[PDB]
Amino acid sequence: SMTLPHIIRPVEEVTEEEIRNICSNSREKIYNRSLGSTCHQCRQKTTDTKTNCRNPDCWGIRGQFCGPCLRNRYGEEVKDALLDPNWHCPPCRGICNCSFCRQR
Amino acid sequence: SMTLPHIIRPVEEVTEEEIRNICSNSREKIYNRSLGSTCHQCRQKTTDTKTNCRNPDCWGIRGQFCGPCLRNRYGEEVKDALLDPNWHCPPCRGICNCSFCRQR
DNA sequence: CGACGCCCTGTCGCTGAGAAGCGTTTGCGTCG
DNA sequence: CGACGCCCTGTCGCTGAGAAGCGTTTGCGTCG
Ligand SMILES: [Mg+2]
Ligand SMILES: [Mg+2]
Ligand SMILES: [Zn+2]
Ligand SMILES: [Zn+2]
Ligand SMILES: [Zn+2]
Ligand SMILES: [Zn+2]
Ligand SMILES: [Zn+2]
Ligand SMILES: [Zn+2]
Repeated sequence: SMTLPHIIRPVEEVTEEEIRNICSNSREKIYNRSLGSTCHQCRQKTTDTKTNCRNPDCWGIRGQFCGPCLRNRYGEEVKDALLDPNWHCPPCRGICNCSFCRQR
Repeated sequence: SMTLPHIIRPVEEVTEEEIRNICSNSREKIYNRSLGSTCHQCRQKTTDTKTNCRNPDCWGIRGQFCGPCLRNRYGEEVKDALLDPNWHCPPCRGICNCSFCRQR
């Protein structure tokens, strides 16, 4: 099985530090293969704070989106998503427009 | 100080023997003050397998529910709860309907 | 943010805290 | 609902599964 565990983070567990770590420009990202996380949209594994899909039926990391990708491709802000207890990722909503999802 | 330590139990540590020891009928429970565990709902201390709340902010035994109580009062199966890495107890979800939690 | 002056002389953050289980305890309804 | 007889001898439900991220990767139009 190649699927990573999907751990839902409660909104109360979101801290002001990781809010400040939401990426505001894709060129400022820091890459780390060990401590980083992959945005589903741009497919870059970086250390900036990314979204957490809170649908229990979700799986893997398809719910992780960086700052620039979420706003530019879906008009949503990562800060709002992290504080929405009912937030679902675009793949869970069937609206993902990444190069793979819109191809199929 | 009067509160029993709450230890979050990883899903990978759940054994088939524990799943088999889930109570299917409250009349079949085995009481033991030393080796048993208390269900928050029915407040009986018995040896059957009970749920483990995985909310870090949880405490004590409020997250421990027996098989009959979880399905009859919440429509959930202890086996599913033990294998759910995001499972929170009804008191953590604020939906507990035991005689104490609905009293206030 | 923090000294500054004003009158009504003042207050929040963090940590770790926040029971458990024995006793009197088990659904519904007609009935003696 | 399930045997029962019929001819065309038969099929669905759950479970757990359903990637992730490095490499070749970043919008538009102009114009040399
Ligand atoms: Mg105490
Ligand atoms: Mg503690
Ligand atoms: Zn991205
Ligand atoms: Zn999702
Ligand atoms: Zn996609
Ligand atoms: Zn119980
Ligand atoms: Zn809990
Ligand atoms: Zn309760």
